[PDB]
Amino acid sequence: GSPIKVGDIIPDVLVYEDVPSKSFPIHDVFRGRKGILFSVVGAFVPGSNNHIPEYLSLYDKFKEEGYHTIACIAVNDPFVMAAWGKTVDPEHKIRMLADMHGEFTRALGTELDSSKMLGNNRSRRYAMLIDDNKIRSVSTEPDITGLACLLSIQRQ
Amino acid sequence: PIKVGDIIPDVLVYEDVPSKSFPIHDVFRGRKGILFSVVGAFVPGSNNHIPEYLSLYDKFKEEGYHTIACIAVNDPFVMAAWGKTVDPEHKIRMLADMHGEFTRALGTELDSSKMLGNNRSRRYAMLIDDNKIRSVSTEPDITGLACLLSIQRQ
Repeated sequence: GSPIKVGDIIPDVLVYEDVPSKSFPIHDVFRGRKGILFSVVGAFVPGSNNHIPEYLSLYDKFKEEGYHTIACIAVNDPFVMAAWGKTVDPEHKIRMLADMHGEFTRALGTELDSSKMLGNNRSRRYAMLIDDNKIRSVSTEPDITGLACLLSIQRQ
Repeated sequence: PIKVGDIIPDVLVYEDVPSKSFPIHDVFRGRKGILFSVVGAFVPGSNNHIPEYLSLYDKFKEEGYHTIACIAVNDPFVMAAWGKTVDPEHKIRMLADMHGEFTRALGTELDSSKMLGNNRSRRYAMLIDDNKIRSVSTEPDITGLACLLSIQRQ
């Protein structure tokens, strides 16, 4: 995947949620609306819950601006992803998207060289603002906090 | 496939964190134990039998089978977190065959890439004595009770 860029349409690939039989194009999540898409290296991987608490705390602020649709994506199977999501987000404010084959991550160009540590290649951390499947803003470490996310929204 | 009397594959597995790895032979060296697989942490069915093993744990110990290990093709962070939810007292060793190396060597790989992203392990339960297989069982004979009965047939 080439360097991501504002104005680009996100890769139109299938992701999974809850169970392997429930898959759908990621475009379904952001079609006709604004939202936030951010990644973690993996469910239960240290660091994966570093930012979720701030996203959750800012939910009504995101919602004020039409960004109540928030999705977390990781290269995991959906059983693991869903179980993890319930532990970090009991009110289910965040859609937990399992990029199970790493297809979205590869298409986006955000593969991590993590096979030695985790068995396969996971995603690097990013956070993006999306509008009808187009990228409005892109951030990477260290600008991947909840706050970082809100300020970008407000600049609009 | 796997046969009684064969030695289990001498490969690394992981436990808790990626930096904690060891030959799986360390788990059963010089002792009796139980090794059983699940398709994955949090996969439906993966907690069908753990409650049975835990209920029979003291009986297994009376029989000299103190070492009980669950193995899955998962990273160790996920495996350990899952283990804590199904076995909070940590009676069972939770082994992460993260690369699927043990599973492939044993010949128990499942064609599961479309359902789960990669190839996982078929379900089995084995009795081990100093890394030698003394009994092997596959579905549906992978309950706690089946394990106890296998032990008592030894």
